[PDB]
Amino acid sequence: SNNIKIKTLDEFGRSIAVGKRKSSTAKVFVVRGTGEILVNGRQLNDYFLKMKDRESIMYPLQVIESVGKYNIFATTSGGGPTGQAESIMHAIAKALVVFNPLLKSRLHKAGVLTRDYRHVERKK
Amino acid sequence: ALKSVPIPPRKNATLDHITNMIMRHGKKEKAQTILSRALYLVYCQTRQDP
Amino acid sequence: KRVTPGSLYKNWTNTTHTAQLQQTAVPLALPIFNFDDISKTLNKVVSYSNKQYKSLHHLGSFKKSQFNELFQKPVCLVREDATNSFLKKLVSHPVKKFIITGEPGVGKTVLLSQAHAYAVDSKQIIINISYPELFLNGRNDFSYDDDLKLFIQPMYLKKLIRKILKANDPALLKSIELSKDYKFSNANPKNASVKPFVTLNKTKNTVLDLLSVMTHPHNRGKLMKAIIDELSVQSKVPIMFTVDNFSKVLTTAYSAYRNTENKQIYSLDLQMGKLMMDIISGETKFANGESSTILAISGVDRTNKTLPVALGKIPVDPYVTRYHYEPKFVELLQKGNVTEFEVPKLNKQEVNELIDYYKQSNVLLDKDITGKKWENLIDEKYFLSGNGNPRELLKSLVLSHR
Amino acid sequence: VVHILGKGFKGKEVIKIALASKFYGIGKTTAEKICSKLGLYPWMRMHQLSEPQIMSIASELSTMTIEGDARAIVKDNIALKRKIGSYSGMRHTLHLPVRGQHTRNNAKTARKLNKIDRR
RNA sequence: AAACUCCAUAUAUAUAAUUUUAAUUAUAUAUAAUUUUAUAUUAUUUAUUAAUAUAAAGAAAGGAAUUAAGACAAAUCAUAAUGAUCCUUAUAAUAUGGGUAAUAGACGUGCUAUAAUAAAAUGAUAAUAAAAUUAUAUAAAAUAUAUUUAAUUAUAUUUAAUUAAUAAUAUAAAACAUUUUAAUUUUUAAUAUAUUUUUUUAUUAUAUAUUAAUAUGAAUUAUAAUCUGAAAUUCGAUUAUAUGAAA
Ligand SMILES: Nc1ncnc2c1ncn2[C@@H]1O[C@H](COP(=O)(O)OP(=O)(O)OP(=O)(O)O)[C@@H](O)[C@H]1O
Ligand SMILES: [K+]
Ligand SMILES: [K+]
Ligand SMILES: [K+]
Ligand SMILES: [K+]
Ligand SMILES: [K+]
Ligand SMILES: [K+]
Ligand SMILES: [K+]
Ligand SMILES: [K+]
Ligand SMILES: [K+]
Ligand SMILES: [Mg+2]
Ligand SMILES: [Mg+2]
Ligand SMILES: [Mg+2]
Ligand SMILES: [Mg+2]
Ligand SMILES: [Mg+2]
Ligand SMILES: [Mg+2]
Ligand SMILES: [Mg+2]
Ligand SMILES: [Mg+2]
Ligand SMILES: [Mg+2]
Repeated sequence: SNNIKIKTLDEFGRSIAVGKRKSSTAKVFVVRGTGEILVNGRQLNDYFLKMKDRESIMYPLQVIESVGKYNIFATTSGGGPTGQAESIMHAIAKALVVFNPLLKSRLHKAGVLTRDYRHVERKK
Repeated sequence: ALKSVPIPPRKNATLDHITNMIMRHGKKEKAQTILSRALYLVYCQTRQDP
Repeated sequence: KRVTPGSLYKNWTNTTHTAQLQQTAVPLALPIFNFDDISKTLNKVVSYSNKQYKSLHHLGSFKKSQFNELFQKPVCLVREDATNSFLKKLVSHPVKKFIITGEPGVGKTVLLSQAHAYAVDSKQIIINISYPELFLNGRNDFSYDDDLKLFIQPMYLKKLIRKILKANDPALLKSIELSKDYKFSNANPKNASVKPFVTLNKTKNTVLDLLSVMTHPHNRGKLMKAIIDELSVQSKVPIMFTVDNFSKVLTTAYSAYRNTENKQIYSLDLQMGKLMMDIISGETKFANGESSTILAISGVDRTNKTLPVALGKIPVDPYVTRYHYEPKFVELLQKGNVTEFEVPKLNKQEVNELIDYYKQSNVLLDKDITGKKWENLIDEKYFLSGNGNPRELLKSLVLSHR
Repeated sequence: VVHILGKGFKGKEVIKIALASKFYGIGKTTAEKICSKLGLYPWMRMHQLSEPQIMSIASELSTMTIEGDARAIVKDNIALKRKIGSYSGMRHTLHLPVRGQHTRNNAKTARKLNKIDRR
């Protein structure tokens, strides 16, 4: 038989997904809201100083034009600012598919559902 | 509603190319700051889109 | 020379501040700031009045790195949760001693500028210390006064006294007749060699005359003590004493100045430090009951346990080293009953108003106006600004070319 | 130009930095103590000094071991090494490194400067 | 041979009484791709086709190992081992000290630097890592001195915890913000001035030399102190004050 069980929102209406980039990992909680984001309990502008990192986090929501329709509670650890910001980006994209599985094709086409494989390679 | 909306562009190709040419040693943030500050000064003297 | 009369030779932050780049901005007609009619300007972008702009420029209310050059003159959003809330407490609270806090770039300086604008309208005398670092960095002269037992800073005091004279209405200053007779040494280059001293008799001369006394650098500390005493004894005019970037004072207990034993001088051994903390602690009491003391912190300064403990946000930890905890400042702040007012972040509706003003000012890029729905822009800029930070909002709009 | 004990200084030069730059034997720490002792504020510049203050600097500088006196102490310590016949003294005489440096390569600065009558 | 593999990656199951906590993890087992399908175009050996694009599905994009033959009679008798030949009161063995660190020139490989798209300070409810190490140990916090309120840095005193998913080495750093920065009169100061006030403008003073070495650079050298060791002279490391070369 198959090993895939339909993903569904939890008891509090939250979609939980994990993402990885380089050495970083991110676990995000997406719920329907008004665009409030918290990264490790801190404001987005506090945790991520680079605007390009903030723009990466927003991109999946910008693809489905739902930037003001969800509250994101992102928790990230490991690597640096870029790995964490893009790991959160990847995790938000995977968590948005539960709210509307018809938008998976658009998320895949934008490239936010593809796990970036590049990592530091020991010189050979 | 989304079927007829083009996927928004991840980045500007020209600005990204200019930024990487300015950048050295992987210090992209400094390169982006220099370009953004320069383009901010162009807007403040021409009052057009830099 | 390599530098021509109009060449932009400074760095970017100073060029934007000093290069007069607002000249090309488009004149817009905005309502005027008036707290007595806030109902008509609440949640709307307003310019200041002509009388307020003149006073606030002389006080140093507007600072560099505030994107003021984008607009013809500096503008402010009259907010309900920040501007209206704070100004109502200032008019009602009996103590009227506040310290404005909040995350870096949240708008603490703009709030203080709106309190200065209110004071100008409400016929008050404003004493502002915009950049306390100037009397703590050791870049101006200092001298020890035996009669005051304090280190006076003549160069700094000369600038401060002129700011108090040029920023405040002469009529208010003239109304305050002097309570004591004062004698100073004459430094006026016209009659200095004819008149050894200049006398200010009581009930005849005013505080306006006192602020125009040209004295020698060694007697300028005694002139600052007279001005403060005269303003603290009179009950006619309320005195609003303000200090921006007060976090610098709390975190720099020892100035860069060194005494004759090569020992750094404690900040409370300077007249500026002693005077500032005497007004905050309550040692210097003002007769008028509408006098206030509004302090504001800045995110450019380091943080430590001093301010949080003084505000009651954390318990006192006695084993914290003095470099991260100054118990003397905590005692002074708690003796003055200073209360905290945290500036809240912007809500999405306030972001909408600011972005609608920016569109009319022609400061928005073409990628945010053409092919983008207005609702999408507001949602995106509210997300990219950290859910309300005004400074991150402006940067996302005018300083993000990626 | 401000002249202190013969040395000439450009007006804009910071006093604490200028003193440690033109006077042999005075470094950053020593210069700061002189300025602190004379009541000069940390970032005061030479053009600001008055003639009474220029004389005060010369007085404090004349009560220290600087210039010839300081240079003589080094020349006399080096001469003592040669007089006692220590290995280090011979290195100074031969214009060779005196602190264990290899000589198969490099050793160019020791060749130009190592000498009994060291500058 | 290639593949079949192993690693990485994605997913599933199992394990943890979720205080050895990182469950955003650990590591056992299993699955997955050497991707697949549809359509148009251009070529073809024109058909059940390749090159292309377009659409759809997908996390899927990278690596290692994987053996046969020959040559240079290429390196190694100094990792150890073998034959021949030579030494056997010495070409074997031990101790003390010295040398391998010498210095004309030359060569290879590195480090640091020659300033403003770049260096220096400061950033305590402490921005953000990974992989390793600790019974022939890793050493916390505190205190004392350099040394100044304190911090920082170095060492001493003392020796908490941990022989470890537990405690320690160890608050990563750059980043980012503020301040500062010679050449540079592009500065600073004294007056006056301003609706640029951390700032503008005006008038005076602010040097001379100068193709040049500064508040760049840190070689060389003096003195004092410290660390390891039984021992730091030839010939070790660190710190402070002073010295400040070439570039
Ligand atoms: N009410 C407002 N209306 C318009 N602009 C505002 C308002 N409040 C803040 N801003 C803008 O936000 C930016 C930051 O404002 P401000 O300097 O007052 O912040 P701050 O918290 O005092 O900053 P810091 O922590 O650096 O001292 C500026 O560009 C300012 O013009
Ligand atoms: K010197
Ligand atoms: K040697
Ligand atoms: K060599
Ligand atoms: K856990
Ligand atoms: K040896
Ligand atoms: K540099
Ligand atoms: K770390
Ligand atoms: K030099
Ligand atoms: K030795
Ligand atoms: Mg501020
Ligand atoms: Mg050979
Ligand atoms: Mg050798
Ligand atoms: Mg941390
Ligand atoms: Mg310790
Ligand atoms: Mg840190
Ligand atoms: Mg740093
Ligand atoms: Mg240097
Ligand atoms: Mg040269």
